[PDB]
Amino acid sequence: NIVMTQSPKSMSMSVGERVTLSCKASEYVGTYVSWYQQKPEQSPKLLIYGASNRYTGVPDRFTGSGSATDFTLTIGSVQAEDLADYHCGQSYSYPTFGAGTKLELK
Amino acid sequence: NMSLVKETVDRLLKGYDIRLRPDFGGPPVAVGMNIDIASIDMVSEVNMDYTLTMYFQQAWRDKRLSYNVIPLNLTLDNRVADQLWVPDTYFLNDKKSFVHGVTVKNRMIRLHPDGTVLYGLRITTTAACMMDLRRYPLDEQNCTLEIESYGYTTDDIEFYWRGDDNAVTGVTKIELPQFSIVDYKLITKKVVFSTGSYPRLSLSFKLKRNIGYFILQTYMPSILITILSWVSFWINYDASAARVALGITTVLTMTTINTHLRETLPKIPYVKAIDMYLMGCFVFVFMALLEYALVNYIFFGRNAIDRWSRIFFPVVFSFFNIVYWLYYV
Amino acid sequence: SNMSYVKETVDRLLKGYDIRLRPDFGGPPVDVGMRIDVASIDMVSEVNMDYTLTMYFQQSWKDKRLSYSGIPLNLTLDNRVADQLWVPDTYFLNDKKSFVHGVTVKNRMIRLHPDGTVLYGLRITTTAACMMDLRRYPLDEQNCTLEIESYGYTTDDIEFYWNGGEGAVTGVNKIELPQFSIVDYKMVSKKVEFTTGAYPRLSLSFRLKRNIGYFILQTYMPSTLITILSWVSFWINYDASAARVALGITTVLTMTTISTHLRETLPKIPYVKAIDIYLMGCFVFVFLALLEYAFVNYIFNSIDKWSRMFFPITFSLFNVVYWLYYV
Amino acid sequence: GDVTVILNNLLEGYDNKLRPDIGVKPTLIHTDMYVNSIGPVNAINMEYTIDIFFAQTWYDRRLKFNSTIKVLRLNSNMVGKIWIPDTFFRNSKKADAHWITTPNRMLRIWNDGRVLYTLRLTIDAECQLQLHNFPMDEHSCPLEFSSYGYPREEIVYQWKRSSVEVGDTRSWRLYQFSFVGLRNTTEVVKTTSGDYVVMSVYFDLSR
Amino acid sequence: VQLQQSGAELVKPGASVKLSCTASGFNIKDTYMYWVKQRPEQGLEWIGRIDPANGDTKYDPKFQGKATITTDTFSNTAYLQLSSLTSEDTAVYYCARKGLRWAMDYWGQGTSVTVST
Amino acid sequence: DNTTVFTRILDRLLDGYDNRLRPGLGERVTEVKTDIFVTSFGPVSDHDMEYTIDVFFRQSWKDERLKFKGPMTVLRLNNLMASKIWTPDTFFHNGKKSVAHNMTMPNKLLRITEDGTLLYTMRLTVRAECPMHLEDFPMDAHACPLKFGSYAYTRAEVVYEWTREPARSVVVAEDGSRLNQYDLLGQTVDSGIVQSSTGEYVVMTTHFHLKRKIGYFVIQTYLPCIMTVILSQVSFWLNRESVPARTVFGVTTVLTMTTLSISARNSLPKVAYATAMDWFIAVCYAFVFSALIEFATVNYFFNSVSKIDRLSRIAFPLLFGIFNLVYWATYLN
Amino acid sequence: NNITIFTRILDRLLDGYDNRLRPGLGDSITEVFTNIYVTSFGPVSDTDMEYTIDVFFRQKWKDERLKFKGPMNILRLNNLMASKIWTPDTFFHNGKKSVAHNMTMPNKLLRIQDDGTLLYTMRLTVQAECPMHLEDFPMDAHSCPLKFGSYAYTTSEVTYIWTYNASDSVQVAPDGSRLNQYDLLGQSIGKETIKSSTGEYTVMTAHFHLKRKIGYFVIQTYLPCIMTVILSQVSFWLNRESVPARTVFGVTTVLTMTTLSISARNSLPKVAYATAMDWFIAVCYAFVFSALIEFATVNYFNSVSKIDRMSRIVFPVLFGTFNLVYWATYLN
Ligand SMILES: CCCCCCCC/C=C\CCCCCCCC(=O)O[C@@H](COC(=O)CCCCCCCCCCCCCCC)COP(=O)([O-])OCC[N+](C)(C)C
Ligand SMILES: CCCCCCCC(=O)OC[C@H](COP(=O)(O)O[C@@H]1[C@H](O)[C@H](O)[C@@H](OP(=O)(O)O)[C@H](OP(=O)(O)O)[C@H]1O)OC(=O)CCCCCCC
Ligand SMILES: CCCCCCCC(=O)OC[C@H](COP(=O)(O)O[C@@H]1[C@H](O)[C@H](O)[C@@H](OP(=O)(O)O)[C@H](OP(=O)(O)O)[C@H]1O)OC(=O)CCCCCCC
Ligand SMILES: *[C@@H]1O[C@H](CO)[C@@H](O[C@@H]2O[C@H](CO)[C@@H](O[C@@H]3O[C@H](CO)[C@@H](O)[C@H](O)[C@@H]3O)[C@H](O)[C@H]2NC(C)=O)[C@H](O)[C@H]1NC(C)=O
Ligand SMILES: *[C@@H]1O[C@H](CO)[C@@H](O[C@@H]2O[C@H](CO)[C@@H](O[C@@H]3O[C@H](CO)[C@@H](O)[C@H](O)[C@@H]3O)[C@H](O)[C@H]2NC(C)=O)[C@H](O)[C@H]1NC(C)=O
Ligand SMILES: *[C@@H]1O[C@H](CO)[C@@H](O[C@@H]2O[C@H](CO)[C@@H](O[C@@H]3O[C@H](CO)[C@@H](O)[C@H](O)[C@@H]3O)[C@H](O)[C@H]2NC(C)=O)[C@H](O)[C@H]1NC(C)=O
Ligand SMILES: *[C@@H]1O[C@H](CO)[C@@H](O[C@@H]2O[C@H](CO)[C@@H](O)[C@H](O)[C@H]2NC(C)=O)[C@H](O)[C@H]1NC(C)=O
Repeated sequence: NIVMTQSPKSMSMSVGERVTLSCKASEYVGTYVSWYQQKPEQSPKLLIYGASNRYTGVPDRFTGSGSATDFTLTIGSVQAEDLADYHCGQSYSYPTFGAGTKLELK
Repeated sequence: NMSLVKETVDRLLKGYDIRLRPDFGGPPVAVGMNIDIASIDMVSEVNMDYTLTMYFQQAWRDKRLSYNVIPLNLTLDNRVADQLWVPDTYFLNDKKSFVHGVTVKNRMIRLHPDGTVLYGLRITTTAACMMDLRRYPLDEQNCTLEIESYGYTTDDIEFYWRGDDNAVTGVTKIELPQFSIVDYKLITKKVVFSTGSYPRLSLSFKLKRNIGYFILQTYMPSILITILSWVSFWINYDASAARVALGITTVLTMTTINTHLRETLPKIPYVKAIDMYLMGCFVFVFMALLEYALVNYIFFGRNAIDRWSRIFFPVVFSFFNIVYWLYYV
Repeated sequence: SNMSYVKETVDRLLKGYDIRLRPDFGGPPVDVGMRIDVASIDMVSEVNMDYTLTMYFQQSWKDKRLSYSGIPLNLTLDNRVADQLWVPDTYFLNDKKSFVHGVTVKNRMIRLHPDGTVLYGLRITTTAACMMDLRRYPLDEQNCTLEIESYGYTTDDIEFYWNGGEGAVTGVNKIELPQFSIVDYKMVSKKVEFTTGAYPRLSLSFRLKRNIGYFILQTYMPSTLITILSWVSFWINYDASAARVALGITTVLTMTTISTHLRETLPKIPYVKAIDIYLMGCFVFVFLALLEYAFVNYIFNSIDKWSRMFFPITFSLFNVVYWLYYV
Repeated sequence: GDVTVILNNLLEGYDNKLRPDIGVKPTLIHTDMYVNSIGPVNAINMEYTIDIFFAQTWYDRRLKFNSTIKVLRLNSNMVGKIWIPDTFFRNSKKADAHWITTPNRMLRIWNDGRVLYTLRLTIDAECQLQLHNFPMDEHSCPLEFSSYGYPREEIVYQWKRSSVEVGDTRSWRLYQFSFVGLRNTTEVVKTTSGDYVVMSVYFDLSR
Repeated sequence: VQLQQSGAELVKPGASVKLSCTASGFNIKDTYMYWVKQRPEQGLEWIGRIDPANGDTKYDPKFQGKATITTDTFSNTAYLQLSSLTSEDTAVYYCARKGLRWAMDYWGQGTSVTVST
Repeated sequence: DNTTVFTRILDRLLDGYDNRLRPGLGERVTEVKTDIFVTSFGPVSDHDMEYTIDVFFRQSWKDERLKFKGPMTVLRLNNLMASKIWTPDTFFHNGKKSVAHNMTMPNKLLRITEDGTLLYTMRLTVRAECPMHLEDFPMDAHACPLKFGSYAYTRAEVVYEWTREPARSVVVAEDGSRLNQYDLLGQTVDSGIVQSSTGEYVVMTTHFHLKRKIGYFVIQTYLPCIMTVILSQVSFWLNRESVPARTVFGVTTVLTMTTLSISARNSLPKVAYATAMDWFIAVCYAFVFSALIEFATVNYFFNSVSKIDRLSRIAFPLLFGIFNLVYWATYLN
Repeated sequence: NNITIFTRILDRLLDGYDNRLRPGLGDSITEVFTNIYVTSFGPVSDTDMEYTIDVFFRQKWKDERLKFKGPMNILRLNNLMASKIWTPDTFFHNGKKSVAHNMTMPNKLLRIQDDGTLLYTMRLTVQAECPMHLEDFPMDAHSCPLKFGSYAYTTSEVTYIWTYNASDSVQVAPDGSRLNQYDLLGQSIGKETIKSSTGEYTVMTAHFHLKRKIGYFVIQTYLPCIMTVILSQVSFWLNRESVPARTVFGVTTVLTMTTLSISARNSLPKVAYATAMDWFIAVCYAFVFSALIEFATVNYFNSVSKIDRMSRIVFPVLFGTFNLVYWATYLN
């Protein structure tokens, strides 16, 4: 089995600065690491399929970094429409997920 | 007569669909294999393969090629096999194989009147055969050959040996210079891959290597450079240059035996049975050189060891050969 | 446009061209002018007795069917039309295995002149068999031939001639040989007669003088110096028994060792070569040098001192009867 | 359906035996190369192994279509139906295009008629290795490719801004040698069958 | 394109429940079907997967013997089957499909189960 | 009259079919699902930096022009049908000389599921290239790659994917383990985008983690070099007056050491850097050379025993043990 | 009108020709007349027990369908007609890897005559199996055969008959000899009927008598063997005070005898019996090992040794009588 650790549990920053998400795997997952957001009381959507490959429709401020073990999700400017917690999944094996990472705005 | 044969073959080949197997929507077709071992060329331990020359012969029954006018077995040309359905038999452990062409491509088609197609080929293969050599060269290899259908599953084709144990002939006349065929077996089995289940016939030989050829170049020098190491016990202790040059040469010679004999073998990690003999005889040669160093460390520093220790060398070395030639043989 | 006139011209020529029949089948034989632009003569081995040659084989014959009048150009078609047109059965008799290249397409050329001259050019890398009587090795001089002839047509149906008299063969000067030095080439016509008839053969020969220089720094100089190394034994005092005989027994074993170095650099030839005459002639001097010390010990100063100067005079005679004989 | 009748209109009336502009002007061919890896340079045979992506670019007015489709990116099945220049490597000992699983050839035709043909080749080319100053050698290995049957008046060759782009240079098989420099030339050789245009690629190697 | 699931239900502990995921705009035979457990204020939890071409099924080791999936190509719907459900499994179930790089691009609206009195 | 029904179906598919065009040429991107069944991982030639692998290269895509209605669903067709239809031009990026086996028929099959799903497997032996870094010879480990992708179709036309999960999309058979020197540990796959002058292509890469087994080189290079040191260090136990005897030890050990120095690098490539085995040889060369200059020291200097021989009898066996304890500790971990 | 008369004839001939059917299939026997012109006899690979031969394989049969009337009695057609007409499926029974040369054009021949006689001459390079019996090495005389017959057609369909008078059918070229180890003595041909699994097949054969030349082996093996025995015999003529020196005689001459025993059985098959050279090696070891054994007896026992004085006479004549026996028993 594969476990994904998302750090930190939560954070709180204002509108329009740099945020760096983290997701580290137990063993080698190559590129198949997915990023999902969860707006409260709606359905999850997909941000980045694979590592560092943007999905169609989401803005260009979302970007990712890929490696053998550690994967970072970066937004250049935090906006007012990003009130969701972000989940880091994997797909090199049978899929598993991290605990998610909430955020809040002032 | 010839025009009747001409109107028969053309009738058979008009409307013939090569892309459809016989009884495509019915029972699997029964294909019988007849292998005539012409020769086995090079059982090579370096590349872990053997070269096999055979007369492969398939035999199925096609109801479309059913002529019941001429009571003669209609042996056609070898250029008709690209217009008829043939099974897609491949060899799994095949490395490099070819069908001989001189003066034409060597293949056979013989249409029996009921519909039996005698499709036969002269195929020379190089079947990869991993050869475990833990007991080299007093070993017993087991080289196989897997006849297996590729594209047709169990519910589309089936394989069997035609003639039971008489399906493979001519293996008894095969005499390799180095090996000797002890037994051969014919196994019918079904293997399952992720795309389905496929029939498989395996022809497998048992090859027992020759001890005598090996002994002529690797054992008679091995039992005998140790004898030159035993000459040093008869030489007096004060003759230092005589015993040292005798003791160094028997050390360095057996080192050269191990080096030039092991590139013609693959770089296997375990100890083959001839390497246990060459390292065991190296210890006896090394202990003879250390026997003089014990003798010299006493006279100059601090004749009984030269008699007693000499007695022991043959006394044990012959016991070492008793252990060796009754365990590995 | 003009392209459709060129297209309808070639389609007129190929309409009814019978490849099975030679041009002017019922009349005089067709004459094929063949030239050879040699690009590189590759390695010439002796353990397999062959030489590898790549060249630009070119042929020329007049065909009266392929005669166009509308276009004044020397039309050059693609190499796929040569399979549609007639080609003579030119082959090489001494060929062991040859192949034409295939990158990026099949390396061949066919050109149609307005009168009907078919310029058929091929890039062939042959490996022709070259028998070598190396009785004079390594100071020998071979003659590697290349015999070019037809197969299915006799002298009544085909005639082979060189297009340029002593000039058709080119690039012969532009050839690299890591061992030989090419000195002469010779174009030769002939008419051989087998059982099936009489066939025309063009023979191309290459004389290859072998360079002494590789062998003179690898065999002769070690063999001469080991004779000098065995002659230090003559100047040792007779009391040093083990010191002197070790100088003699190491030289005669290494002279035996230098045998199979050359046994390796040579095939299983049954006669004695010139180098083997020299190598056995140096072995007997070393062997009698160790026998000289054995004669000294069997007597027990003047015996050794005679052979300290008699031996250079004898060995210099061996250089006279060998190194001046073959040169 | 639209692409099928476009290709069925281009190939009808096409003569692969004739180069474009058979009597008008020489066909300008722009070549382009991408060296994947240079193999071991064998000194005993004076050869070096090279693996390239040999690409050619020319103009054929018969392969001209007016449609909304800009590029027709086709497979290797359309190579044998159109005219292909007879580029051969005149200093190559032995070489073969790769075939697995489907022969490694590319054919892209733009509306204008530009034909981009790219194939993967493994070429054993003859390189003269000076044995002097061994083993501190330095060589200039060439690679001369030219047309075979078409002379200077019928085919004129050319390169591109990036004539020869090398790869990573670390996954190469140059063990004792290190790649130093490249220079791309062009020349007109004169043989007995006319004048041909030779393009040479020189590789500078150090031991 | 559009993934549809049935509405929420109220069940007793120890009973059995049926939950469906209807797919529209695309057939099921060419893409996998993924089901995932979403607890409240917690992360996701994949429970099983379906290869509808051959009916292949592989579950999470935690949920072995807990859930079962049948799939009907004609009805274009995949079915849950929770046999032994307890009071602890009070969460929302989400539907998914295999994306371009084995991601889950398209998701259902989610059905919340409620095991209470 | 009972098999002409299936004759009508096969001619119905190929009627109007154009095999020069990929399916969905103007609509979508052709996903090629691929999985590799390795029947026998062949030998690794560490002189050519290459390896041989026998695979069952499966591919799968969807063509909407091959839909049919008939009695049976799966059409397990013959081999010659596959050349009449569109197939992707998958090639290996680091292949050197790969062979499709043709005995007796070509070793390809083609299954056409009735919805339009195709399965196209082939048996290939592939002589791919494995770049090696032999700085820890022979205790090294390698990641031999195998990269494949389309040739003429960019990432906007043909994309690749694995059929099953990427953990279990490359399966190695248990019986096929033709490595005799290396030891296969596991397989890891990945996928990315490469950049070229023509465009962007989708590449599929499967690495092969190999680890060399030391046991051949123990009884070939390591043990004879160790026993040469013991053969060279027995010279300290002789007397000072055995000048021809001890110089046999001092010459024949260092003459046989440089033969193993030459003969241990013959199978190796001509790499510029020094391998980890060569460091063991050079120290073993230094131990047998310092023994020779030890005898040359005592020969320069009623003859009592020497303090040099009484110290080198203890020091030289001890100092070789310190080196051997630290060499096997730092290169086996 | 000019050349099209021959076009009309050839188009008439293949109009209804079925190349899949042998001539006289259900009627009679297809007689095949066969010649072999050996242009060059290639080298014999003694390691692999095989040899190479270059032939001009001529086959002649009669086809009733290929009858024509025209202005030419014979027709020297090219090689493209060969695939369109029936040719017998002649293969070589003992071949290993053999090709037909196709540079620049196929090396084939067709001469269709007016009565229906055909001719089919091909240039081949046949690597054939030679069953070998090297027990008498190296005075071996192997009769390497070359057996060819039909593949699919039995004796009730296709029979073979030599064209010329027996041996006359096999015609060796005068200068065609690449035998660097052998020399061609003669060729003996015959005609058997081998009953295979699918019926009886008429098998043509041609045996090539070959004799080996020991001259090469002598220089490499036999002459260095005798000289190092004589080199060990030098030790008997020295004083016994020189123990160390006489040690170098017994050790190094045995060591190169070991080296010669390794080197002589190289590029030879690994047969499990012992060759006559291997018997000569073992006797030559017995004379060089007994010198080292006798030196241990002298050093165990100054004065000139009477054992060493008897060794200067007994040892040279014991090897001398063995060389008279071994070169008269085998060397016949
Ligand atoms: C040519 C003639 C030679 C004659 C020699 C005669 C004498 C000796 C004769 C016989 C005795 C020895 C026989 C050895 C047989 C092979 C053993 C072997 O390979 O073991 C292991 C090597 O694993 C290692 O880790 C290697 C360790 C080497 C240590 C060497 C000794 C150093 C210390 C002492 C030296 C200094 C002492 C003095 C200091 C002053 C097996 O591991 P593997 O197989 O590589 O890998 C496992 C594979 N598997 C996972 C599939 C399981
Ligand atoms: C690899 C070693 C390299 C060493 C290089 C350096 C070698 C170096 O410096 O040698 C000089 C000396 C030689 O001593 P060694 O015992 O070999 O020689 C004795 C010494 O010369 C005495 O002085 C002599 O007695 P005397 O007074 O004449 O009556 C005696 O004669 P005898 O009693 O036989 O009649 C000689 O045998 O050694 C040291 O001092 C120890 C150095 C230890 C150095 C470390 C040694 C491990
Ligand atoms: C293959 C070897 C087989 C060996 C078999 C066993 C051979 C064997 O045992 O020989 C013993 C003897 C040795 O004779 P050799 O001359 O070598 O030894 C002398 C002998 O020991 C005298 O007795 C000594 O005199 P003494 O008593 O001190 O006064 C004399 O001393 P000195 O005078 O120097 O002071 C010694 O030199 O030889 C024979 O009798 C003839 C051998 C003929 C051998 C013919 C060939 C086989
Ligand atoms: C691999 O195996 C396949 C199948 O065994 C070989 O394909 C066969 O190739 C021959 C020669 O191209 C085909 O025959 C052709 O027939 C036409 C007439 O229909 C004729 O005009 C051609 O000249 C040629 O004779 C044959 O149909 C084809 N298929 C079969 C079923 O035999 C292929 O050549 C083999 N290749 C290798 C590299 O082994
Ligand atoms: C050489 O090795 C092969 C494979 O390792 C050996 O084949 C194995 O032989 C045994 C006994 O003949 C087979 O067992 C039998 O299998 C049949 C299958 O239907 C079964 O009906 C019998 O009851 C029995 O279990 C075994 O299957 C077979 N291996 C394989 C691959 O199936 C072979 O015997 C060895 N020796 C020789 C001389 O070839
Ligand atoms: C290399 O070997 C070939 C073949 O032995 C040599 O060719 C031979 O050359 C001589 C002339 O030096 C030819 O003799 C001449 O024949 C013509 C008729 O063809 C005649 O008119 C002349 O008066 C003269 O007799 C000889 O036939 C020819 N042999 C063959 C079989 O071609 C060649 O000279 C040798 N080396 C050189 C210098 O290239
Ligand atoms: C075609 O060949 C087969 C196989 O030889 C013939 O069937 C056998 O014929 C022999 C006599 O030639 C009989 O002894 C066997 O009993 C037959 N086997 C059977 C029928 O099972 C067959 O008769 C041949 N057809 C002909 C000659 O027209």
